[PDB]
Amino acid sequence: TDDFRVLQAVEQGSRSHEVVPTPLIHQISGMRSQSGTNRAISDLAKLSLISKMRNVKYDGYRLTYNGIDYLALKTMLNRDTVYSVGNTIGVGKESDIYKVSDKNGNPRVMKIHRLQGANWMHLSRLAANKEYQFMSMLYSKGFKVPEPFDNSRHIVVMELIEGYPMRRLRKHKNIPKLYSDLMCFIVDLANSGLIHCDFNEFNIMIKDKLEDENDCGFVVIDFPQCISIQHQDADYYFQRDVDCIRRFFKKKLKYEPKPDSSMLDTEGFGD
Amino acid sequence: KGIVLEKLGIESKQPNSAIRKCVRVQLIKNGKKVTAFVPNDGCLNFVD
RNA sequence: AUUUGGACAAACUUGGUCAUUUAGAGGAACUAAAAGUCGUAACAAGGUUUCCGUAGGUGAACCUGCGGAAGGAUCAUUAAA
RNA sequence: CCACUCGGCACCUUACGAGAAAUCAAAGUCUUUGGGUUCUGGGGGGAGUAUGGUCGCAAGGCUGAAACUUAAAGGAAUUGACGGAAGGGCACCACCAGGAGUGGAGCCUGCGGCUUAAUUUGACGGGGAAACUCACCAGGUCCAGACACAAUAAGG
RNA sequence: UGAAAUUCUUGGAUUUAUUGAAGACUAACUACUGCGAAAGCAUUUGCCAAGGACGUUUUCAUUAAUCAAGAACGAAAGUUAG
RNA sequence: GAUAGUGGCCUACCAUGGUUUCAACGGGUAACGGGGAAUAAGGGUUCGAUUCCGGAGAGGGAGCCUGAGAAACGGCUACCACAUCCAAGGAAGGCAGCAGGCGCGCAAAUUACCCAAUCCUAAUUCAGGGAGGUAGUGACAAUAAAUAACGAUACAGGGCCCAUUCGGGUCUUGUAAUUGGAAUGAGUACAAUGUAAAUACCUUAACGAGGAACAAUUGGAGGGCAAGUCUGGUGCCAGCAGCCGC
Repeated sequence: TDDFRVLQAVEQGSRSHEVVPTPLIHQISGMRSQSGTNRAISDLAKLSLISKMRNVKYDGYRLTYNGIDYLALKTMLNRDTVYSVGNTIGVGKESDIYKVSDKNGNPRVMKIHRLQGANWMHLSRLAANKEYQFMSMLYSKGFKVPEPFDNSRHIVVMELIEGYPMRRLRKHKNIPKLYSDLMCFIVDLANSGLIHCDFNEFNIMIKDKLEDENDCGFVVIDFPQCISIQHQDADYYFQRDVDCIRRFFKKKLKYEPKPDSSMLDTEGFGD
Repeated sequence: KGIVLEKLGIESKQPNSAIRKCVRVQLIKNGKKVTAFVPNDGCLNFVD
């Protein structure tokens, strides 16, 4: 409790100034002697959790990406989250995705964000908060999407979903209803006011419950591509979504549309 | 001269963290309550 | 022995006043090498010409009238040498 | 307009001299310390607060503490280290004109992860590969240890 | 007004022109300055009563300097009564 | 009038004076006044209950007898406050004198000896004196100054000149709980001196040290400020403490 509290205090000793000198980490902690502060900073620096910037007549301490997530783990110790860390499935551009587990033993997904001194951390924070709010907007509207657990300042911990992408999915039996689904869902996107331009094969994720009841769903992860309908180029974005669905269903599922697909002028009488 | 009423664990925090060993006394001549330091005895084993 | 009247005048009582030693009883407030709770702790940050007198409303704070001070960073541009 | 003279408000040099310095023709003639005279201060808070007096319709003014607390609070001058100012290079590990592409399929190969008894070990290691190389496992084994020193002897 | 909303305007606002009333100020000129014990003082003209400096071959002859006590004045704001 | 005696000292009758910013009057004092004490280049600052002089008091007030002299406390009387004995009727009391006890507090001695000094009192050379002197207790201060001094050896050096080399002596160190012969008081004590009697001092027969114990302590060793670049433990009572602190 206590060491994590003092590490939270020097976390709160970051939102005061720029690159923090040694005596501010001495005094913001407010600890007893030279021992705790100096040996803690040395434990940080040897684990690369802190770095020394010595700009003339001026010692200072430079926090890298390492010595933050513990506090996030402490922030997630508060919010009942992950206990065990590490299984690499997917190293993305603006996040690194890991498979983790709680005290309860259910596996979850840990997207750490790495987008120094304040701005790498803070822009990872803005990215995590923005994606968490977009996930909140999608789940509040009712879109079938993974359920968010938390957004530990810059690391998003969410659920794991049993799905595999459509590139390894040959076909299903109810192909025209799947086409009506992947038309009406982009219709629902235009009724939300947004167009997800990367509506590709690798986006769409299908969970598979049974083979008799047919009670399943979908997962759509296109977050840095959703564009409002008011922008300059949304017409052929919508048409690229529709036509990628149609060209995939012609190439893979060998299905041509008997009803005509919706245009942007069709969906202008929507939202 | 006075009569010991209490032993006191006073605390000195900054910048020196130490546990000061003191004694609350009531003086005989006045009826005056005065705290006072007692040196060199970590146990206060000579004082009750 | 006793006794009248005087001045000297110790003391005593009655009140009323301050100045106190107290005891008790009534209340109020300050503290924790005490321990747990909610409020803004585990929350965001924000204001930033600075003051002086006076008046007002205030709120966790502080602002607005009237008049002074600089204890505030004079460039250029006319002439001179 | 020129020249002089008083009496002002200001200016601008210097330093003879002063001062801690900024600065000062007085803030000079002060350790080489004395022209006359009025008032004020004695580290910082507590505090221009408490109480009393006095003045006032009121608001307030004048006068004015102590307990307690503390090693600094200050005045002037000096330097550049967290200035998130703007401007140039000058680069296909940058962009535009493009070309070949990767990430799309299968497979080869390096890392991570899992698994194990070991998947030896680093961040191409000349680390190309059944033996070796092998640095890892399952086992099975030799060979240890000098000199000193008490016994033990050539029929042992 | 960074941005915007209350108010007024078809009986006419705002703006334009001709007038009239009220009370307050005294710009530019205005500094490279002046006066006043300070606070303070910028339109004309007049009245009253002061004042500094200058000049003096006028007068008195120490009447002086600084001032607890005491006394006048004292921006702005604020109190009472027109 | 009263007094020893002037004097509002008091009384009768008259006046309306007297003091004051050159500080009256009131208030405070952990204020007896002075000779003096401590500390300084000078000028000053602060104490003076305390050995000498003067004042005042004998639990608090008051009053008085005697006497030249007292408003006397080791004299009396009354009140106030304490307090003693008692057969309950009465009767005695003042240590801010010398000792000593309680209380109080950081804070302070013996219920000893003596009139031999120094003086004083009396009817007086002789008697008397806790005045005073003497001794005890006494690290209040102050003076003087034991806890060792010489040798020889070696060994290690250093220096002086002769060194051509040895070695020829002069010193001075260091050690070696190595050795030698000396000196003497602390202490004990015949005696004598001392003194009123003693104790102690000054003398002195006889003992009295290698002193591995006739054993010198108190505060320090970052800086101020002389002294550690040393070792161990600590580093959960510890970077800590006139100040700065690492």
